[PDB]
Amino acid sequence: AKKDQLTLRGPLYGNNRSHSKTITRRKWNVNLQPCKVKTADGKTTRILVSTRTLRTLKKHNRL
Amino acid sequence: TVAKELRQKSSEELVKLVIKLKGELLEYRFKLAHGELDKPHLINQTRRLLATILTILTERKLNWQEEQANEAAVNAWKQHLEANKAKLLKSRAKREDAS
Amino acid sequence: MQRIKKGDKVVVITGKNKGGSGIVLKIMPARQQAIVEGLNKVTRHKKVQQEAPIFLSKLALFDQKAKQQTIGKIKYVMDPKTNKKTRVFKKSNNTL
Amino acid sequence: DVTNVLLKPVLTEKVYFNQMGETKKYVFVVNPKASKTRVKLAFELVYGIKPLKVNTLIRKPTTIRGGSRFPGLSKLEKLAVITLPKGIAISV
RNA sequence: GUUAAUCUAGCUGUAACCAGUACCGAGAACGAACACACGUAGUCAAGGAGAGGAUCCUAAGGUUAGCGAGUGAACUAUAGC
RNA sequence: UGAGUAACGCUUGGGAGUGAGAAUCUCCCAAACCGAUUGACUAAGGUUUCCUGGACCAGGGUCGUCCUUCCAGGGUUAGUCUGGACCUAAGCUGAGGCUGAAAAGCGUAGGCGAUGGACAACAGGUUAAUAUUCCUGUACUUACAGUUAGACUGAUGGAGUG
RNA sequence: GGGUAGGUGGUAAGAACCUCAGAUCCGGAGAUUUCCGAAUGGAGCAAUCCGGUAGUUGGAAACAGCUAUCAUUAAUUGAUGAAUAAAUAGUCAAUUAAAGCAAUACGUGGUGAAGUGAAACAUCUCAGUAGCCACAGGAAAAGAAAACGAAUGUGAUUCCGUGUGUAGUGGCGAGCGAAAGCGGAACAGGCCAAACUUAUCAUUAGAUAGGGGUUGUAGGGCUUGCAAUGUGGACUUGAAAACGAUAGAAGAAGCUGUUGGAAAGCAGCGCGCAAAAGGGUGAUAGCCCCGUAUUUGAAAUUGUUUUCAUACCUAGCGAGAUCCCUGAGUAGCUCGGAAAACGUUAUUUUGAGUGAAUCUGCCCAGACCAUUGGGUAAGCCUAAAUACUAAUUAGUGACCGAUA
Ligand SMILES: [Mg+2]
Ligand SMILES: [Mg+2]
Ligand SMILES: [Mg+2]
Ligand SMILES: [Mg+2]
Ligand SMILES: [Mg+2]
Ligand SMILES: [Mg+2]
Ligand SMILES: [Mg+2]
Ligand SMILES: [Mg+2]
Repeated sequence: AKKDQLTLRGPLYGNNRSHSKTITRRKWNVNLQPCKVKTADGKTTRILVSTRTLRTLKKHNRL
Repeated sequence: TVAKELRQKSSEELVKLVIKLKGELLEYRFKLAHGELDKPHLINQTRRLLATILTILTERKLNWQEEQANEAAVNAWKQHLEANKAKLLKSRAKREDAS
Repeated sequence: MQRIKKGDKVVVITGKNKGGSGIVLKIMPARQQAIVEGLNKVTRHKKVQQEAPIFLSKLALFDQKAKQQTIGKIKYVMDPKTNKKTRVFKKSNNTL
Repeated sequence: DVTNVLLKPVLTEKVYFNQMGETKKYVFVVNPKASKTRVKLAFELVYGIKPLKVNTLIRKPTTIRGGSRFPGLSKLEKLAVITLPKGIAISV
């Protein structure tokens, strides 16, 4: 799927309200990045992680 | 008619009883294939007796199996064997005689 | 328990037959019949004078130890101090 | 060895016509789930004679009682002929 | 492997399992609602004249096309002129 | 009602017999068509429709003693035939995995999948029904054990052939 | 265990048997329970085919009988282990768990139209409906105020009636429709993080396991005291009691005559009733029979409540003092959407970005600011009122009576 695997924050569904307010379904996909991370046993791993969660990890010094 | 075999030696001899009952059960059905089975009622009673004895065995940690621990037929098989011997001898003799 | 038991004397209350004392032979309790010997002979014309069942409601017990051999009802209550359930007449005291 | 693989012998005019030969090809109907080796082993255990050859066939179920407002199906059974040495015979 | 296996060859002996095996296979048993002129892979494929499996009559073999009998008008179809 | 009207959807004659009933059943003699086929062996397909005995309500575009209809009994026999226990093609399925709101989709190792490859049995006889299966005659193949003689054997991999 | 004298399931006779040493039958407990099937040793075209391993019996051996076992995934533990030294991935082994079905009924969540109306139609509507999917539960969901709101006010959630077709929302068209307040059903609120402290970790703990604390008339921690040994549980074990549920037993009372094939009809004379519900009995029976009211009945399994002891949890009130703690990619803010009656608006929610404060705090009282007042988010759980009836038992019907 297109959801990160630190949390389970997946896509979101809404409406594409163009001018004159017509309705069309459209998908908001979270911004996923493959930035690596090191677990506290070694085992540095590459995983697909959302940029917001990347900021969370960065400010907590989990790299 | 059930407690009367709880008292009996419910560990070893019952398998002999079961194999016997199987013997006359098979004989009864084989006679039923032909005529001359004038007491068909025996089959249901003997099957019911097998059921009772198997119940008495299965209440215990046992199984009716694995507890076990021709006059002229051999002559006919013999004659067949030397008949085959003679045929094979003749065949080989002719085959080598051809060469 | 059963009001009528195979082997006892019994008479008919209603029907073309009246006062037909006889011995009962068979009971079909699931369909409430009774085969009384010597009564109700349906003449089968087979390809005989056998009898045919009579309903339990018609039949009624017949006392013999009473001076007046009348017909009365029954009680199952009377239980001997050393025995099991029995039959006893209502307007009398005579077992079975 | 349970001898639950010898259901019944069948006596038909073809069977007799085979009987008045000399091999005395006895026939039986057996448990459909059994095999020829099991059949011959059971025959050895039940009579004491080691057979010469065994042949089997199975009769597929068919429509029975035709059109009778309650038609049924026939029975699936396996027949096992049991040849013997030429000079021997036994009852059944 | 070597204080031997394994293979080849012969001799003696033992064993060889499961499912299909009938019938039709088509102008009456299949696909066409049918005892429907339709369709359905492969194989065998005689004689005479014949290049030939073309054609006609036949051999081996098989069938009596599951409503008939009359008349022989108009008229219809298929032939013949 | 149309109406006892169209239609009855490729062909005969006779003798004898059965039977209550005969053009339609059985036997016999002809006859006419098929005869690169309506002849014989089979694949697939059908699933007892096969054989014997009986019946003629129903079905048979008529009749029926007769039927592929109905009732009763019976009949298919494989170490060598067709397939599996051997092999893979197109393709399918698919541990992990990749991908996708969910269901799921793609795909690796593996595993299946004949319409093909490898693999030992032939002639005759026999019943109403089966026959390279049953029987007679003759053979062949593969395992397994023992024995004898000889020889050092060589794969899950490599190569050739296939 | 009950219950007796007939029974061998229906189309069903017969034959041959069983049965009054207690059958058949009914209730409770059990065992057996082929193959397919989530199917799970491997395949497969479902009910078929082919196996491996470990025992055991026979054989001289393949092999053949008789048993047991062998799917995958996730978690835990152990062993082993490459690119590469270690270490990781991977490999093997042992233990636990679902993995499926249906109650075409309810619940939550994800996704989600059109046909229709607007007398056409795109904004709306139908409708967050139908369908598909995931997750279950006996109900689920929600839930213990950073609340409503205008007050000297109430004080978890849920459901019903009203407020009301109101305020409002709407190509202000079609339409849509509350929240308060009130009257009722029900009623229980507890528990972690955080400081502080004990122990152990190459104690670089930034980690683990204990005690302490769970908040708004702000509370808790820190120092120093006082008073308590209790009431209560959404709570553990047994023992006892009670009422049941799953079979049963007792259980009243009538004759004659006539019509009639048959009386139970009708007539005459009686009787019972805590029993005039029903069904059967040759035509409509309170008294012919089964039952009914009423009284009783449990060896075994099982439900509910009460009592006892019994764990586990639960406990009030003072003085000091600028000491510390009170849930951060969080609240807000920008750009796009949505839920709320609102068609994007205070309130709530989020895809992208941005991003604080710490009791003199922060949020809120339909833009926004000040005053006043209310409440303390960014942690968790919770029975009752509630929705449903495929299933079991009893029963009912101005419900149908064989085109219904
Ligand atoms: Mg044709
Ligand atoms: Mg063809
Ligand atoms: Mg020719
Ligand atoms: Mg031609
Ligand atoms: Mg005519
Ligand atoms: Mg006309
Ligand atoms: Mg005419
Ligand atoms: Mg005509």
